[PDB]
Amino acid sequence: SQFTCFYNSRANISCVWSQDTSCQVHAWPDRRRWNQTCELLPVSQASWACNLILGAPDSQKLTTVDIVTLRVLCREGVRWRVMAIQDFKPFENLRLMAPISLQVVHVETHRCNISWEISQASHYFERHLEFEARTLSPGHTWEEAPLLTLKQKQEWICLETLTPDTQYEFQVRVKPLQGEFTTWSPWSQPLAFRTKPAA
Amino acid sequence: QLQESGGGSVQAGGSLRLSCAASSYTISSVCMGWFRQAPGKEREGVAGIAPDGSTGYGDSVKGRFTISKDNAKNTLYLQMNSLKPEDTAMYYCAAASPGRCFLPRTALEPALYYNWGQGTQVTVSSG
Ligand SMILES: *[C@@H]1O[C@H](CO)[C@@H](O[C@@H]2O[C@H](CO)[C@@H](O[C@@H]3O[C@H](CO)[C@@H](O)[C@H](O)[C@@H]3O)[C@H](O)[C@H]2NC(C)=O)[C@H](O)[C@H]1NC(C)=O
Ligand SMILES: *[C@@H]1O[C@H](CO[C@@H]2O[C@@H](C)[C@@H](O)[C@@H](O)[C@@H]2O)[C@@H](O[C@@H]2O[C@H](CO)[C@@H](O)[C@H](O)[C@H]2NC(C)=O)[C@H](O)[C@H]1NC(C)=O
Ligand SMILES: *[C@@H]1O[C@H](CO[C@@H]2O[C@@H](C)[C@@H](O)[C@@H](O)[C@@H]2O)[C@@H](O[C@@H]2O[C@H](CO)[C@@H](O)[C@H](O)[C@H]2NC(C)=O)[C@H](O)[C@H]1NC(C)=O
Repeated sequence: SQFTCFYNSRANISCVWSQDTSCQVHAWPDRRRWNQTCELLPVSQASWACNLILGAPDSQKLTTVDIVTLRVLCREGVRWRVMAIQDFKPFENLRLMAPISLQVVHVETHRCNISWEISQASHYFERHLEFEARTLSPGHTWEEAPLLTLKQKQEWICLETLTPDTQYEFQVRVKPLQGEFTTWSPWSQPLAFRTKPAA
Repeated sequence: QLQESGGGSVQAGGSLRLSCAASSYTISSVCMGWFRQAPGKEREGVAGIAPDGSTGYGDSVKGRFTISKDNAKNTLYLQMNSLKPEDTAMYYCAAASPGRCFLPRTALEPALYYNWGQGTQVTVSSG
């Protein structure tokens, strides 16, 4: 039915396949000297997924001249049948890793400066990003979180929306400003902190 | 959407020409291909054309068939020459999703396509 893959900007293509039982993704980069497969494993009742690890985690294995033909192959007895296929331009399908290494730089009674790191991405992409940040507060849900979206070259944010002496959690996600099918990264692991008491 | 045409009856050694009317966008932007399905056989690839105009053909029809597009007329063609009885089958055109195909060898894969034509019959009499 649907065959969707994303590239983390370095050396990791992750594919998801859902159809209405032994299947693989075959990766065939045009005019390169290697091919690679991964075994599609159940991820939901509906879909399968696996990752094509192209090299070391911070290695720039692909560029904008690369074209990776991606095939879903499944076992039809002793023959392998092509179930889905796409020519994959990697930088048209970016989805970065979730930001990591969150830490409270400085917390006060109504504000908090939180910084993070962008992993497995060239310094180029750090300068062409959009960020989204949200907070969790007592009595509310992540869906009710106030959302902040920011187009900036900056891996920190000073939240102004806080109340004193309160427990919070903070999450951030990233999206490059390029690529037709580029999507948001997953949310970072939530960072817990508490605002200071009112003086 | 996709509408085949030009499918009829010819004798062996003849030469026919299929037409597939499509949108202005698909004719200019997306991979397209011709496929055939003989009775008791699966749909096999005949010819494929990539957005850059590059082409590819199945082994059985190489040199005889020619795939082409006309952006002015919003039409895909399959010029088939020197037809043989083996070429008797239902012929289908198909258009790929935009941005999902750039090479004619991929455009030859039936698994690529979710938009197909109704098909046109092509019968060749044994000579
Ligand atoms: C919120 O916290 C972040 C993280 O600490 C602050 O960003 C940091 O700002 C300092 C101040 O300029 C930067 O330090 C500078 O480093 C350069 C390195 O060459 C040095 O030349 C300067 O003399 C200075 O020491 C630091 O690099 C920067 N860090 C990051 C990750 O951006 C931010 O300023 C804080 N925001 C507020 C409103 O306080
Ligand atoms: C990468 O793979 C392609 C394709 O290989 C075939 O298709 C895969 C999906 C899988 O089914 C494989 O087991 C198949 O072998 C290779 O392309 C072939 O290259 C040879 C040259 O050695 C050529 O004669 C064949 O016609 C090609 N096949 C097709 C379908 O075009 C390619 O060589 C592989 N690259 C590397 C570096 O191994
Ligand atoms: C390689 O990537 C997979 C998939 O991660 C997702 O897709 C990437 C392209 C990128 O967009 C990520 O931000 C996405 O999260 C990673 O596998 C996942 O790892 C997490 C953490 O262990 C796990 O919760 C998920 O279930 C995993 N998903 C699958 C399908 O395995 C993998 O860790 C990455 N490897 C490297 C070396 O970067």
